[PDB]
Amino acid sequence: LDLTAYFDRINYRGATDPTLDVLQDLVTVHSRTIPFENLDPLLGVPVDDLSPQALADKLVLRRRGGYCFEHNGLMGYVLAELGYRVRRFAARVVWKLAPDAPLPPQTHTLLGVTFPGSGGCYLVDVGFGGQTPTSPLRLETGAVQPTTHEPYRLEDRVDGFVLQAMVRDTWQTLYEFTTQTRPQIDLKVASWYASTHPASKFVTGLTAAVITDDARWNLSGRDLAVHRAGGTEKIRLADAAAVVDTLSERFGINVADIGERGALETRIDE
Repeated sequence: LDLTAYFDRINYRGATDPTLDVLQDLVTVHSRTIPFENLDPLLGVPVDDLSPQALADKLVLRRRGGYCFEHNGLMGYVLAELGYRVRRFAARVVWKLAPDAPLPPQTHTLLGVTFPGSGGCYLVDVGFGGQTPTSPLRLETGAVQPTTHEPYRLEDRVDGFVLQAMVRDTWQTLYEFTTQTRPQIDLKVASWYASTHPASKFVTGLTAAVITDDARWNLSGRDLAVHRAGGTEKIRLADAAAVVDTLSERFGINVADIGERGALETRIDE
């Protein structure tokens, strides 16, 4: 909608040319300021409008976060408005196995971005949550790829690729995808399932995350976590008031946009 407002939300000061380094800087500052959160789907408020207006009004004006379709929706509109070429991809999240588990639904979405003189297409994903990649990744298999955090890698699979992160001296598989361009309608169908089906983790529990220079912050219900170089510091928070303070104070979420903060704790206790 209005870049000025998106730039002053995430406080972006830099070039606006469709270059690689602008792509890297936008990703870092985006990740840093707009959290992952599923507070809408949790409280019975689906996500099925993925238009620039809708996504700008929530993540920018209202100072809220959002999940993958909202994040990578908003990033996608921003990169297109700047002169990047944006193709939206669908993905199935297989992180943490099991193989005994059925195939996940395609309820993740990321971006494949090109720009002038680009060396090809770059993967961009600011919507995977705490472990989302923090640097654009050249879309090539095998090659180990440095990021501002851990290094990432893509590997071939039958008709697709898989995205891997180096977490604790283990390559860990995050999700699997194809580079088939997905139209808005199909992302709407997926997000509708993600934010309304009663077995979806985004309807059944609280997940938040935000990323900093030296850490990845994750909240899963009342259990906070910060992944740093020296490992992970965990804490189980006391009451509903502790979790609501954590979202406001440490994830930066405008919880007042969800009604009286004293009226939201009640929902969380459940």
